[PDB]
This record gives sequence, structure tokens and C-alpha cells, in this order.
Amino acid sequence: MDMGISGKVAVITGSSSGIGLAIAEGFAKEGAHIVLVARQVDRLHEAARSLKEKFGVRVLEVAVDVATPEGVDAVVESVRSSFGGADILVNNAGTGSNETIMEAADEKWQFYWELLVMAAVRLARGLVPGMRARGGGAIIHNASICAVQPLWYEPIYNVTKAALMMFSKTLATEVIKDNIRVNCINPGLILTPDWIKTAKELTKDNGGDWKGYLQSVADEHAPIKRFASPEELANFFVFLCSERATYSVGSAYFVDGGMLKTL
Amino acid sequence: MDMGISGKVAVITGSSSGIGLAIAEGFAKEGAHIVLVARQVDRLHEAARSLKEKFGVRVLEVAVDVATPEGVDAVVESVRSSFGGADILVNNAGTGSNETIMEAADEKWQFYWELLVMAAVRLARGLVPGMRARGGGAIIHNASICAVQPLWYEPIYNVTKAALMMFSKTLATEVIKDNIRVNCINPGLILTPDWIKTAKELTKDNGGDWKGYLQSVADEHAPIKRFASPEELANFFVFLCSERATYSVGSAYFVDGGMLKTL
Amino acid sequence: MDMGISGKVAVITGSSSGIGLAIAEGFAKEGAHIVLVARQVDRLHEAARSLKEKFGVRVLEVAVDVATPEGVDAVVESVRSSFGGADILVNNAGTGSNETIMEAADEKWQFYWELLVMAAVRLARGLVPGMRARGGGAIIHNASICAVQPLWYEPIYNVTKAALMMFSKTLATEVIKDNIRVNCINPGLILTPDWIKTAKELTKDNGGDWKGYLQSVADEHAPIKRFASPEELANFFVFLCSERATYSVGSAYFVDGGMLKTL
Amino acid sequence: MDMGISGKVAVITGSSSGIGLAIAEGFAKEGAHIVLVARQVDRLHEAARSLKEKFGVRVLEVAVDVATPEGVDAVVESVRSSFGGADILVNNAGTGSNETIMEAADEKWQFYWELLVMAAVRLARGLVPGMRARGGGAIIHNASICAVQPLWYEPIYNVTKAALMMFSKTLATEVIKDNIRVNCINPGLILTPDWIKTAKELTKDNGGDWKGYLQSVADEHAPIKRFASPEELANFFVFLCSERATYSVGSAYFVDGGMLKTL
Ligand SMILES: NC(=O)C1=CN([C@@H]2O[C@H](COP(=O)(O)OP(=O)(O)OC[C@H]3O[C@@H](n4cnc5c(N)ncnc54)[C@H](OP(=O)(O)O)[C@@H]3O)[C@@H](O)[C@H]2O)C=CC1
Ligand SMILES: NC(=O)C1=CN([C@@H]2O[C@H](COP(=O)(O)OP(=O)(O)OC[C@H]3O[C@@H](n4cnc5c(N)ncnc54)[C@H](OP(=O)(O)O)[C@@H]3O)[C@@H](O)[C@H]2O)C=CC1
Ligand SMILES: NC(=O)C1=CN([C@@H]2O[C@H](COP(=O)(O)OP(=O)(O)OC[C@H]3O[C@@H](n4cnc5c(N)ncnc54)[C@H](OP(=O)(O)O)[C@@H]3O)[C@@H](O)[C@H]2O)C=CC1
Ligand SMILES: NC(=O)C1=CN([C@@H]2O[C@H](COP(=O)(O)OP(=O)(O)OC[C@H]3O[C@@H](n4cnc5c(N)ncnc54)[C@H](OP(=O)(O)O)[C@@H]3O)[C@@H](O)[C@H]2O)C=CC1
Ligand SMILES: O=C(CO)[C@@H](O)[C@H](O)[C@@H](O)CO
Ligand SMILES: O=C(CO)[C@@H](O)[C@H](O)[C@@H](O)CO
Ligand SMILES: O=C(CO)[C@@H](O)[C@H](O)[C@@H](O)CO
Ligand SMILES: O=C(CO)[C@@H](O)[C@H](O)[C@@H](O)CO
Ligand SMILES: O=C(CO)[C@@H](O)[C@H](O)[C@@H](O)CO
Ligand SMILES: OC[C@@]1(O)OC[C@H](O)[C@@H](O)[C@@H]1O
Ligand SMILES: OC[C@@]1(O)OC[C@H](O)[C@@H](O)[C@@H]1O
Ligand SMILES: OC[C@@]1(O)OC[C@H](O)[C@@H](O)[C@@H]1O
Ligand SMILES: OC[C@@]1(O)OC[C@H](O)[C@@H](O)[C@@H]1O
Repeated sequence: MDMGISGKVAVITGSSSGIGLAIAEGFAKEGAHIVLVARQVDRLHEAARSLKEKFGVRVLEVAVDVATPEGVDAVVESVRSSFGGADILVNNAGTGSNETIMEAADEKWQFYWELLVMAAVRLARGLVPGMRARGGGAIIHNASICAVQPLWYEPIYNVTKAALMMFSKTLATEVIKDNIRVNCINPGLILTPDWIKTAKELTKDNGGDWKGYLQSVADEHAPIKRFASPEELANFFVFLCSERATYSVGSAYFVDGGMLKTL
Repeated sequence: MDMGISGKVAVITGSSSGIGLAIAEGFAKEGAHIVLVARQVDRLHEAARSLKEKFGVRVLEVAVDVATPEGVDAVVESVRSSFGGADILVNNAGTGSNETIMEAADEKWQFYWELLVMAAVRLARGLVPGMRARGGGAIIHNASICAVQPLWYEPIYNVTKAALMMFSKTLATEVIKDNIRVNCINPGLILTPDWIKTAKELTKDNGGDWKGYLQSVADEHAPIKRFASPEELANFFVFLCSERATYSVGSAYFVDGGMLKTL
Repeated sequence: MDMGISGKVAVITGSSSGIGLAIAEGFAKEGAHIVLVARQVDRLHEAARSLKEKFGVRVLEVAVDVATPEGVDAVVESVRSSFGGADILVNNAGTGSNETIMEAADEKWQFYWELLVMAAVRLARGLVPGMRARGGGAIIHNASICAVQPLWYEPIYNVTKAALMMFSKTLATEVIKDNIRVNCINPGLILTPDWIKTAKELTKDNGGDWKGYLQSVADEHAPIKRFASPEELANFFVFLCSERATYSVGSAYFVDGGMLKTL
Repeated sequence: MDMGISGKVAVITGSSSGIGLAIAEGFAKEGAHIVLVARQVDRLHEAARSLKEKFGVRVLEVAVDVATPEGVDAVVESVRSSFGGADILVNNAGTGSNETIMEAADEKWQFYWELLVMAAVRLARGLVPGMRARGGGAIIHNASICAVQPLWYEPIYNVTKAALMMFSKTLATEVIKDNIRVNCINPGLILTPDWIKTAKELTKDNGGDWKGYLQSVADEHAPIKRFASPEELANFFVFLCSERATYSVGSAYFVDGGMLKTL
């Protein structure tokens, strides 16, 4: 199936590793030029080198903190300078949380609000004008199954991912007039490096069977009884930003191996 | 994007016309063998001829009423004897309703229950064993935006589409162990022959501006301010049934141009 | 808080025991006249005697099967004959299921469709005209948390309760015209006789710790870690049908001790 | 129906006018002592006197901005000094928004985050320990129908109300162990002073029929074709915080006259 995105310019936040890098590789495979954004310069360089080598597309690296307005401004200026504008934006930079409401400091709430919600707000303000001028575009917000089905250990993440899912919907209705299609994807358990790190930490004192820990997580939460690979998730992002998904507007698509317990 | 559908056997109910026919074309383009199912065989012949001649695929026609156990039984036996079993099943046969609860006959409720729900129940019972023996497969239920956001004029359709959406989710958890992935797609406004007929009928005594009537429907319901084509919807069915959507289990995916008013 | 229902006529289906009887007690305590409906004649008569003597209200028994058109007809005519019409209707008659989709007979699907959905359809057609003529009323559908969050062992019940929840919503928008307010309540774990019977059956060969079995069900499903009493659930039904809940229209109210895992 | 809240201490944020004032009057009618909280001292002083005079309960005035940590701390300290602790908390202080995403300033996003979300976080942190020590309690978050069904003109309000609805759910699971029951209410169109002010502003140049403007808003959005009164809505708050609603945990209850378009 032709995706029709060859030569389009795709900005992916948090794309030096995990889901965001698999998304970038997915778009590059379809011939899209890539703007990679993350904090660490080294991983960003490898990601870009590998994408250009494997796929022969143009890749721009932007090494900034998208949780800050300065960082978002830098992404916008870099896109402008190298490409003029973006055709596709994926908001993916983020991380899990771990607290109780009774104990967490206000600054932690603020941190996740800036990272998960305000990055998406600021990136839309900053890149929508360019997208409009190019004749339209696609914007995806990678929220989480937790945006509707909260995990007990991470209330701050649950609340801010819920906010992001609503933001996606409100943005979709605002910019569809510009031929810009905005949607949300809500992943379930996706095997990424922090899950492995966590699995090791949590099994340090009971035998170190970190793969067993992960399997028990999957057994508890997902009828499919396994984690997804980032590549398998990335396919959905590529499809949703393609010329084949032109009636998808303001929707939330769960990719979760059965983990969502309700309709 | 490679779909990995070539040589797979896809059974599409209600595929002589409209959305089901567009789905069959979408699968044929990707090299799938097609089982077309509908009541009126003239349209089945025409559809099957076109698919064979345009796409070079094998097409089996089954002219039966899927709202009956006997019709379903014939579909199952036609598939087993011609192909061994199915890889893909798309439950699509259906039609809208038009009544009030206060006036509708019990028999009309029964008709939609048989057509929209029992067809899917009976096809799963009949086809899942063959699918299991083949190593897995994909089942999609084409319900509707009305399965969650009911349209005032068709309460029976709303209730039975809602039931179909829940059926999809229950079947998903029962059969995922067999590597059979079940999902639901809920379309919004899709321009099919019956919409054009209704438009012409509702405007016959006021100017015959049927295109104007359809535009007013789109303006009322969809932020994108147009109907989708069957072809644009069909892309989503092909993708969900492909090797690229292997983590989608028990999900409901709206394809509705913004029509869904909630998260 | 004054409920304003003294002297109102409340029809409760399935009210010779369990939740339905508790709802009838709740209404009787607020001075409503009661129409009790169930199949077993003596059980129903004794439930009626107890209400009448404990609460001093009028109680009318209709001993019929509400899954049949003839049973519903009898209810409507008994209400018309004794009271003129109803002010309140609670659709409650029902029972759980237990099957797989692969094994269940078509006849079992039909039974639950008639009992859970058509009973509500037929009672609305039969009773709404009298309620209209009385100046308005309240209709509640007792569905289940399973109408949105399906339990693995009972797919038929999940599908038909989902259908009922949608019916509630469609009826709500049809009759609000007439000052009839329709809503749905979705209960979680409610300790009724069949739960106790099941706990005793499933523990007969491992120590008979039936209370232990029920506690394990509560621990698995509900954050509150207990079942509700029917009486505690009944309060919500009485409130929703009162003069105090006059803006509740087309809503679904979960009363579930935290069991719903999503927003 | 006895609510069983006589002598309980209820803290209602934003309770000098509109919905919050109506909720305070509803709890006072049931014998509850009241903590009234709002910014404008004169209105608050007046409302407190009136309540004390009319219902003969204790009324504590705390004139602070609950969007600030200092304001929340002053509520917590005043409650501690006068009453020891709270039995009931209603998070109600808030206001609508009006902007586009493309035009709104970062500071406006922050303002609503602090007002609608952080107020509830901070008040929960501050009051839950006193509630736990008193043996349990009830907390309600007054979010909005917009938390799930966004209104086009107020994206910031929609996003922050959605965040609040998720916060309510996450808090509910964290504190049910303390016998503290947390729920969300999502009102539809409630006739409050700002609706009247808006209706006048918007009809200033087209005839001044502000009541007609409000009727058109209700006709557009609500099947019941009217606004609710704040007193109508307040009944639901009082009921949910009563001894009759003891199995309501982590639920969201819409009170919206049919405005929600989906299940
Ligand atoms: N993994 C999972 O199970 C699921 C993940 N998600 C969502 O997927 C998204 C990505 O997660 P995942 O791939 O697991 O995470 P990883 O930690 O593997 O990757 C996160 C990426 O984001 C970057 N990043 C983090 N913070 C910032 C920042 N402030 N500014 C710029 N870049 C940043 C990281 O690079 P660097 O540190 O150099 O900045 C890295 O490239 C997140 O939004 C997460 O919520 C949703 C559901 C499930
Ligand atoms: N069009 C739209 O805007 C939307 C449609 N849908 C759903 O899409 C599905 C397809 O509808 P659409 O393409 O619009 O309609 P069409 O009328 O164009 O296609 C319906 C197909 O179903 C077949 N069919 C109907 N009843 C039976 C039956 N008892 N047994 C076997 N085949 C049957 C019809 O052929 P025959 O009559 O010869 O049997 C025809 O092939 C339906 O389920 C509909 O509810 C959902 C949302 C929106
Ligand atoms: N208990 C629970 O945990 C939950 C229950 N529910 C729902 O609550 C409702 C009541 O259930 P519950 O109280 O537990 O069940 P019970 O079996 O304890 O009570 C059912 C009542 O309905 C009557 N009844 C059953 N079938 C019919 C029929 N065909 N016609 C007329 N009356 C009938 C029964 O009497 P008779 O047999 O004599 O006809 C009895 O009076 C059901 O709809 C159930 O699905 C929802 C969520 C949870
Ligand atoms: N009216 C409606 O149709 C709907 C309203 N709601 C929600 O209901 C809640 C009440 O709104 P409503 O009654 O309409 O509005 P009003 O403006 O009439 O009342 C708001 C109350 O909150 C107070 N308040 C506002 N900001 C603060 C603050 N920062 N700190 C302390 N008190 C504050 C106000 O007093 P002061 O200005 O002096 O501080 C006032 O007493 C809001 O959360 C709103 O979003 C939800 C759905 C619909
Ligand atoms: O979104 C999820 C799980 O789906 C969260 O648990 C994590 O924060 C995720 O980012 C993996 O670390
Ligand atoms: O859009 C979706 C995904 O299907 C949502 O509707 C979810 O089902 C949930 O947030 C509410 O139904
Ligand atoms: O699902 C829809 C449109 O959203 C139904 O109302 C129609 O009946 C459709 O099946 C074709 O008319
Ligand atoms: O029907 C009954 C009675 O056993 C319930 O237990 C259902 O399984 C379900 O509604 C529980 O919420
Ligand atoms: O919640 C609503 C209406 O449903 C918002 O439009 C406003 O903020 C309201 O609170 C003020 O009029
Ligand atoms: O997962 C099994 C399978 O047959 O399901 C249907 C897919 O089209 C096909 O690619 C896949 O191999
Ligand atoms: O005693 C219960 C009852 O149903 O018994 C039968 C009587 O006819 C009726 O009046 C009465 O309420
Ligand atoms: O709204 C009509 C009515 O009969 O509905 C049922 C309520 O119990 C009653 O108080 C009310 O007046
Ligand atoms: O529980 C969240 C919610 O919005 O889910 C959908 C239901 O309509 C409603 O009852 C419920 O409040």
C-alpha cells in the first residue's frame, strides 16, 4: 500500500530512541525526510546517521528540551531554516511517572504538564502556520492507554496524558479547516529500554529474572500476553499520517493488545 | 508499506456494493483471494467479474442471506471446500433503520438483531476453527459511529450496532489465544449509493438539489464538511487486517471526519 | 432530602428478590405504590405482603415472564386497571450468563435478547402512553458494569447489556418531549442470593469457605474490596426517579465501588 | 430520604455564587456545617451571613484564591482551627475559557491548570489527612460535560476539565483505603450569572432578547430544551456526599439534560 508521503517532512519529538526512533524509521522507509528532536547529542547523531544510511532521506537533528518554550522555538526555527515547514508532526517525547498524590511535589505536576501537554501546545502554535502554508498536514499525539485507563502507580502521568488526549481532540477541530488532520494514538505495553531497566531493578533481590517480570506484566494487563515492539506500533503512526488515512480526524486509536478493558 | 496480505483468503460480507465492495477492491489490490457475499446475485456477478479482471485475483461468490443460519452455513462450507479456511473475515452486511421506538414492530427489532449481530456470531462460530488451523487471522466488525453516538432517526440500528461493537470486544478476548485479532471499525458519513438515493428522494419536490442535501448533512455532522469515499474508508480495513497491525486486539477505531463529539 | 414520590406508581420488573426487591423497598419507604413483577407466584406474593405490611403502600402483583410479549401486555393492563398508568418504571428482571461464543447455541443469544432488551422495548411501548398522560415520569434501565467492561465468562450477557445501555439512551431522547426522563444504572458487584449460592457451589470440594471466595472476587475487581448491599444500590434508583434528579436525561450512572477501570 | 450528614463539615470551593453557593445551601439544608471559599470578600461575607441566618448551621468564611498554594494552605489551616478537619470537600471554583489554541498565551494555559487541576491536587493533599483521621469522607470534583465533549470556543477549559476528571479517578483509587469516596460530577447547561451576562453582551446589537439567546443555546445543545437551575444540580452533590451513596467510588456522573451525545 502506497503511503504517499515520499519527500514529506516529518518532525518527531523524542526520536533518538524507543518508540520515537521506530516512528522515524517507519517514515524514512516511506521516503519522508525526518526532523529528529531529543536532548542527548550522541544518540541523536547515531539515529540520524543510521536513518540516512538505511533510507537515503534527509535528516535534521535538533538537540533541545521540548519541555521548555525555548526548546520548542529552536525546533521551529530549525525546521524553518532547513525545510521551510513541516508536513507531519508527531508529539512523542515523554516519560512515565511514579508517585502518590499525597506525597508528590507541585513541581513534579508542573514538569509533566510542561513535557506532555505544553510541548504539544507550543509545537502546534509554532508549526501549524508552516503546515497550513504547505497545503495541510498531519499531527499525531502519542498519549497512552493511561489517558483513559489509569495505572495505579503514576497518577501525574495519567492526568497529563488525559489532558493531552483532550488537547489532540480540541486541536483537531480547530485546524481541520486548514486541511491539517490531528489524531491521538494510545499505546499499551511497548517494549522500550526503561521497561527493561525497571524489570531489572524490581527483580534485583528475588533472582534477577527480568524477562519473567515483564512476562508477568504482560500476563496481567494484556490478553495478547506479550509486549509490542516499537516497530509494530510505529506502523500505525505511519498509516495515520499517510494519504491513506484522509478521513481520520480527532480520533483516538488504541494500539494495546487488548489491554483496554472497556469498549 | 508492505501489507503481507498476498494469497490470504478474505471473506467480506455485504461486498456487492458500497463499503464492502470497496473493501474487497482494497484486499484484491493487495493480492488477497476474495469471498464476496450478498443476497442479490446480479451485483455479485458484476463485482466478482471486475475484481478478477482488474486485479487478477480469485473470487468466490456466495449469494445468500447472512441474517439466516443457513446462509452463514453456506458461506462456511463454500470457504472450507474452495480454500480450506479464511484468513480474514470482515462483517459488513447491513443497512440503516428509520423508526421510533413507540411505533416499530417487534419483528423489525428481530430483523436487525439477526442481520447485524447474529450474522457476526454465526460467522465467528463457523469460520474461527478454520482460521485457527491456518495459524491465526483477522476479523473486523464494521459497526458505525452510531454504536456510540446514536442518530435520532434510527434507534433499532443504534441498539444493534452497539451490541455488535460489544460482540467484537468479547470475541477479541476469546480468540486472541489462537492468534486471531478481532477489532471494530466505526465509520461516520460514507458516500454510498443509498445516501445518493435518499438525497434524490428527499429533494424530489423542492428542486432536486440532492448534492445540496448531502452537503447540508456533512455540514451538520462532520468538521471535515464532506462525506468520505468508500475507498478512503477501505484503506483502514486493509491496514487493520494486515501484517502491520499485529498489536490491535479488541479495539474500536473511528473513521469519521471528526463526527464523534466526545473523546 | 424530600424525594417527592409519595403516591407515585412505580413498576419494578424482577422484584420478588435481590436488587429489584430492594428497589421496591426503597420506593415503598418513600410512599410510592408498587407494581411487583416476577415469574414465581408465591415468592412474588410474599414479597408483596411484606412491602404492604412494612410500608403501608399499595402493592400489585403481576406474575409473568417479561421476556414474552404476552407477559409485558399483562403488566401494562394490570397497571392500567389498578392505577391508570405508571409514573416510574425500573427495568430490572435479568440474570447473568456463562458460555463461550464458540459453544453457545443461537437459542441462548435469543433468550438474553428477549429478556434484557426486548422487555425494555416492550415495556416502554406499553407504559409510555400512560406516563405521558400523567404528565411525565422516570424510566431506569438496570444494565451492568458489563455493558461497558465485559466479564470474560459471560459474552451473551455483556452484548445484551451493552444493547440495553444503548436502548436507554435512544429512548431518553425520544420521550424527554413528554417530560419522561430515562437513564441507566450500571451496578458493580452486588451481594445477591445467586452470588452466595455460586460461592457455596464453587467451594463445596475445597473447604466450603464461601465467604473467602466472595472476598477474593471483591479483591480482584473492586478498589473498595467488598460487595455492595442491594439496599445501598437501591438508594441510587430512588434518587434518580425522584423530584431531585430532574436534569438527569440519557445518562448512565455507574455504582460500582471503583470497579470501572477507565474514565 | 435521610442523607445522614447533619453535623458534618463540608468545604465548598467557589461558593459565594452560582453552583457553589447552591451546593452550600443544599448541604446547610441537611444540617451540615459549611466552609465557604471565594476571592471577593464582600460577596463571600454576605453569602455566609445569609446561610447562617437561614439554616442555623456554622459557616466559616475563607476569602482566598484557591489557584495559589497560599490560598489552599489558608483553607486547610482555617478548617483545622475551627473544625479540626473536613468530612466533605467539593472542588467547584472555576470559570469558562474563550480562545483559540493558535492564539492563546502560555500564561492562560497555566492559569486554568492552577485553578481547575492544581487546586484539587493541593486541597486533596491538605484535607485528606484530617478526613482520614475523622474516619473517612467524600470528595467531589465539579468538572463539566466539556471534560469529555469539548465545546469549540474553550479549548483550555476543555483540556483542564479533562485533566480534572482523570485526577478525580486517580485520587479515588488512592484514598478509598481511607474510607474516602471520590467522584466527579459533569454538569451540562446550568443557569448561572455569567450565562446571563454573556447572553446580554451577545444580544446587545440584535434586539436585546437575552432570554431568547439562552433558549437557542439550550435548543442547540440539550434534548430537555432548558438550562438547569443551580439548586437542581446541587441535589446531586448532596446525594453523592451522603450516607446513601456509599458504593460510589471513582465514578463520573453527568447531569446534563441529555447534552452528552454518546453513551
Ligand atoms: N513504552 C511504553 O510502554 C509506552 C510509551 N508511551 C509513550 O511513548 C512516548 C515515548 O516513550 P518511550 O519510547 O517508551 O520512551 P524512551 O525513554 O525510550 O524515549 C523517549 C524519547 O524522548 C526523548 N525525550 C525525553 N524527554 C525529552 C525532552 N524533555 N525533550 C526532548 N526529548 C525528550 C528521549 O531522548 P533524550 O533523553 O535524549 O531527551 C528519547 O529519545 C512517551 O510519550 C510515552 O509516554 C505510551 C504508552 C506506552
Ligand atoms: N454508508 C455509511 O454512511 C455507513 C455505513 N456503515 C455500515 O457499513 C456497512 C455497509 O453498508 P453500505 O456500504 O453503506 O451499504 P450498501 O447498501 O451499499 O451495501 C450493503 C451490502 O450488504 C448486503 N446485504 C444487506 N443485507 C444482507 C443480508 N441479509 N445478507 C447478505 N448481504 C446483505 C447488500 O447486498 P444485498 O442487498 O444484495 O444482500 C450490499 O452488498 C453496513 O453495515 C452499514 O451499517 C456504517 C457507518 C456508515
Ligand atoms: N447481582 C449483581 O452483582 C448485579 C446484577 N445486575 C442486574 O441486576 C438485575 C437484578 O439481578 P439480581 O437481583 O442480581 O438477580 P436475582 O436473581 O436475585 O433477582 C432477579 C429477579 O428477577 C426475576 N426474574 C428473572 N427473570 C424474569 C423474567 N423472565 N420475567 C420476570 N421476572 C424475572 C426473578 O424472579 P423469578 O425468577 O421468580 O421470575 C427475581 O425476582 C439483573 O438485570 C442483573 O443483570 C447488574 C450488575 C450486578
Ligand atoms: N454554569 C455552567 O453551565 C457550568 C459550570 N461548571 C463548573 O461549575 C463551577 C462553578 O461555576 P459557576 O457556578 O458557573 O460559576 P460562577 O462564576 O457563578 O461561580 C464561581 C465561584 O467560584 C469562585 N472562584 C472563581 N475563581 C476562584 C478562585 N481562583 N479562588 C477561589 N474562588 C474562586 C467565585 O468567586 P470569586 O470570583 O469571588 O472568587 C464564585 O463564587 C466551575 O468549576 C464551572 O467550570 C460546569 C459545567 C457547567
Ligand atoms: O504508558 C504507560 C503504559 O502503557 C506507562 O506505564 C509508562 O509511563 C510508559 O511510558 C512506559 O515507561
Ligand atoms: O475514542 C475512543 C477510542 O475508541 C474513546 O471513546 C474510548 O472508548 C473512551 O475514551 C471513551 O469511550
Ligand atoms: O451508520 C450510519 C451513518 O453514520 C447509518 O446511519 C446509515 O444507515 C448507513 O448504514 C447507511 O445509510
Ligand atoms: O448478573 C449477575 C448476577 O450474578 C452479575 O454477577 C453479572 O455477572 C455482572 O453484572 C456483575 O457486574
Ligand atoms: O461548562 C461549560 C458549559 O457546559 C462552560 O461553557 C463554561 O465554563 C461555564 O462554566 C460558564 O458559563
Ligand atoms: O496473522 C495471520 C495473518 O494470516 O492474518 C491476516 C493477515 O493479512 C496476514 O498477513 C497474517 O499472516
Ligand atoms: O398482600 C399483598 C397483595 O398483593 O396481595 C393481594 C392483594 O390483592 C393486594 O391488595 C395486596 O397488596
Ligand atoms: O416528573 C414527573 C414525576 O412523576 O416523575 C417521577 C417522580 O418520582 C415524581 O416526583 C415526578 O413528579
Ligand atoms: O464513567 C465515565 C463515563 O463518562 O463513561 C461513559 C458513561 O456514559 C458515563 O456513565 C461515565 O460517566
